[PDB]
Amino acid sequence: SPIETVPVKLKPGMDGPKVKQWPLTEEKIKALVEICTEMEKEGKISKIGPENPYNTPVFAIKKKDSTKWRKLVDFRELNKRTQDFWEVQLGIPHPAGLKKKKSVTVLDVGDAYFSVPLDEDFRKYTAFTIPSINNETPGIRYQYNVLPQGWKGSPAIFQSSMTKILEPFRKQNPDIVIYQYMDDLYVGSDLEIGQHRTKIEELRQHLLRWGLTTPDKKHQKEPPFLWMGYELHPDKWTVQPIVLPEKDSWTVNDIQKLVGKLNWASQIYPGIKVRQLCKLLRGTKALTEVIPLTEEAELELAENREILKEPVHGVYYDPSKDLIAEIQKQGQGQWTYQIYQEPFKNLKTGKYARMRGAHTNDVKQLTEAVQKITTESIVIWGKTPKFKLPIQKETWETWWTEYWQATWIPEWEFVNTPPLVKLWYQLEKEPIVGAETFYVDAGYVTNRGRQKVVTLTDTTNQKTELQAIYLALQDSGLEVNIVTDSQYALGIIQAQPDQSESELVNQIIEQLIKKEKVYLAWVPAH
Amino acid sequence: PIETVPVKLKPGMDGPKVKQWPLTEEKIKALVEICTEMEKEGKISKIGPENPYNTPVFAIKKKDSTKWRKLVDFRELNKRTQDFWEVQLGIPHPAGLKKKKSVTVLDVGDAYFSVPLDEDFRKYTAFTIPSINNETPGIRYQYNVLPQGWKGSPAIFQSSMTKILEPFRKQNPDIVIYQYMDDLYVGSDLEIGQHRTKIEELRQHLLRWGLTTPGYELHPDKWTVQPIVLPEKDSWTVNDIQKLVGKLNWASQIYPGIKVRQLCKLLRGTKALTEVIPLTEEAELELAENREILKEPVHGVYYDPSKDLIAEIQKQGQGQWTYQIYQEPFKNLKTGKYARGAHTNDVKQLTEAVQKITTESIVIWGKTPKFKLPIQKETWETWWTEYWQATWIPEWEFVNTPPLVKLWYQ
Ligand SMILES: CC(=O)c1ccc(C)cc1N[C@H](C(N)=O)c1c(Cl)cccc1Cl
Repeated sequence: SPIETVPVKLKPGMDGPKVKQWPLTEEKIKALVEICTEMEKEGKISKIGPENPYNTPVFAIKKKDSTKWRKLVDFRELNKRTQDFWEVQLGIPHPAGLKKKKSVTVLDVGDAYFSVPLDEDFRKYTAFTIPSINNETPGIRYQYNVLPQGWKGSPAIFQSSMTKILEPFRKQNPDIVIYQYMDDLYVGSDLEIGQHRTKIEELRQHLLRWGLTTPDKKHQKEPPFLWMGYELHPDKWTVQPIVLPEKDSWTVNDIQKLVGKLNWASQIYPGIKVRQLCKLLRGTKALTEVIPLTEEAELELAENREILKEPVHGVYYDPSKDLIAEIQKQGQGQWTYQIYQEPFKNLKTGKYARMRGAHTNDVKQLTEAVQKITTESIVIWGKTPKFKLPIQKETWETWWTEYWQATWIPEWEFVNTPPLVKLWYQLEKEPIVGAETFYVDAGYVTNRGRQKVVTLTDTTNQKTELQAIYLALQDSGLEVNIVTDSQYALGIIQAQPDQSESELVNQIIEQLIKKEKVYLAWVPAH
Repeated sequence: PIETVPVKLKPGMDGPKVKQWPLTEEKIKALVEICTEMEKEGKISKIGPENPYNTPVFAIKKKDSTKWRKLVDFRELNKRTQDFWEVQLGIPHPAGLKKKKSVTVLDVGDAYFSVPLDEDFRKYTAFTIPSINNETPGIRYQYNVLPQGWKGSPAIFQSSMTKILEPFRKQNPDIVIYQYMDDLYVGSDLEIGQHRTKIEELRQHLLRWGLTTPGYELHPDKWTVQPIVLPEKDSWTVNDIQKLVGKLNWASQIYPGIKVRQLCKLLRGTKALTEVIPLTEEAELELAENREILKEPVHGVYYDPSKDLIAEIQKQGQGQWTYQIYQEPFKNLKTGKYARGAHTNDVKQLTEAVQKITTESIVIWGKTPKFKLPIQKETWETWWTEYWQATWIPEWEFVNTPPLVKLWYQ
């Protein structure tokens, strides 16, 4: 192609490769020569001369429909010495972010790397030797002139060059959408068939204007396209079908891969559950260990097979519409959401179960959920969704007022889909007149004479500080005044959790919900 | 074009390779129109896959303006650029600026585009306009002139600036003009009406010399410290006194002359939290003495230019916040309070608080402080640009505020 070369340099502080070619069987040597001659004859490579100390090893091996070999060049060493490049396309488009096309075609770009020129002052390091089999005979020296396969900079120079070529065509043809992904080219439009097929051939022309090869009609591939675990139709997308086998014996490995698939499937399948399947993993000693399906793991596995029976698909994005996001509580610490623009016509779906912290409550957790979705919305659609939450403005407001952390959540409307998130308890703001006062240290003493001591060795210093509080809660009436010296306990109770992975903490939370009024206070230790 | 002063990275260092945090569509659009214009005048140039560096970019809005402003986060580059000493003055700090009845802040960021950037340096200024849903790897550019927000910038323009600031510096030497980054600070004690016009001049006096100029209008003279407070009750309860003894013993970490012995004796015994303690003579006096000690900032604490300025903020509630600037824990150089009744939103109030504490650290020490922010990164990273108006970006860290350390300030 008549295109401008990209300047390349080796990592600083090092020289090019000076690697020993491997002895080559006379027959594979014959082949290297037929490959290399035809190429010098295409200007891809070119014969150099001595004391050019550079060298990378080659060899041959063939595959399908032929008695001719494929040439391979070992660039791991040049690759090591070569500078880095800007991340050859880093991010992966999510199907839900595309607008629907009417017709879509995928052009396969062959040997394109060979159609792009390598920076002239670097071809020098791409040298390699083709040994002739006779004693005091040749041993032909060559260097590359186009982009070599498996070289560090090829994927990025090509893409960049391609982007340059396709430019006027996109300018001249703003209707059509072209997406470059490695060797493939998805070209889609809203044109009527005949019209669409014509543009395609206009494009194939433009690419040949610079030496690029593509396949015409009969050799092209048609939708659906299975790309990156997805299935893509011009007007709808979905995840590649998921197989839920039937078996009696399930190893640990089996269950992991199955939890793997179930999660992938949840980006469109609303309702997938894996809590029970995951529990099976507890305390396993080997990948090959078989685990008996608990009665609940069975139910779950069964309901899962049901959801996957019915095939759902995702709709594509309509820029002329608002993005609505909806979240529901699916179990303790489990949330689900659906993103759609048209009621019940989901662009995307998801679950959230991030335990940020050892202890939390539902309001803090909904808030974190709303953050994830937001970041997700921005990356896929460039805008935030308008949220529908099952929590009253006054519950939300009431907690973030008293919480020490700053936070903020976009525009949401209250949706009455139980279970609704509520604050289970509220610690008092001022002490209670006439409620007994428990002074804790494990033990306590009250202003009414009461007392108790307890001995526990199987503890941590934190656990005892919490034990004592529990005891006070346990023995007190419906209104209590508790005083502790523990900064830790106060921090925990003060944040008002409703769930924890600490047993002790879950028992205390229970006491907390039964009480009428509770005031917790702190004082220095000695 | 004119001649470049050669710039280098600290020996051993490589260029920055920072990730762009995702931007909303409206934002990428703004930046696309801005960069195309800059591209046509030749300030920025499109680059190839062979440049592996990156600095993040943002689009922020203006006050009483419909115009967007491109903002570049050069923090990593600025930490890696050669130490800047200028063979002219070394641009010290006007200890006097802080004593000024009035200080006006001007953006002179634009002066920077009339000067070319050392050629071999340009590559390090690589930035990326990201594309939605990752369709492309983004639109990549680098700078050809002095970027706004880089530290070498005002360093290199350091001379043409004094040259433009000569008629003025002597046509009225009652004015103190300090320059920090892309900003200009004009101070004086003139009567508010005449001050406001002496700035109009400077502006006009600048266009005609080689630049254009567009913010704040502060008064450093009425800025003060918020000292630690003690409640003053009609009648004390056990709770009141327990809170008092607790606050007091935290405070004695800073002022050692603080006693609580008598207070503590009125509180020995498993008394009920609501029992009202009528105060003893010795405890009344011990309190009276404690208040007195708390009336002023602790003695002998000094600003050391060799150390970093740290700023901590605390959410107090109802649209209220408290902060402290220090270099050593307890050894506070300043403390203050910020309010906007509670309404607008947490992230907004916090961003406004950060911009104000930074402006003040500059006016006073000529340095920006490192903040400790009470917020989760993802929320801050998502919204700060929505409200940001400044042209610099201080460094920040995200923390967890203790409930006690919090109320020990109000
Ligand atoms: C970002 C993008 O447009 C894209 C990314 C991955 C794939 C497989 C196809 C893509 N575009 C194609 C396309 N260029 O037509 C596409 C669109 Cl735009 C809509 C529906 C299906 C398909 Cl295949």
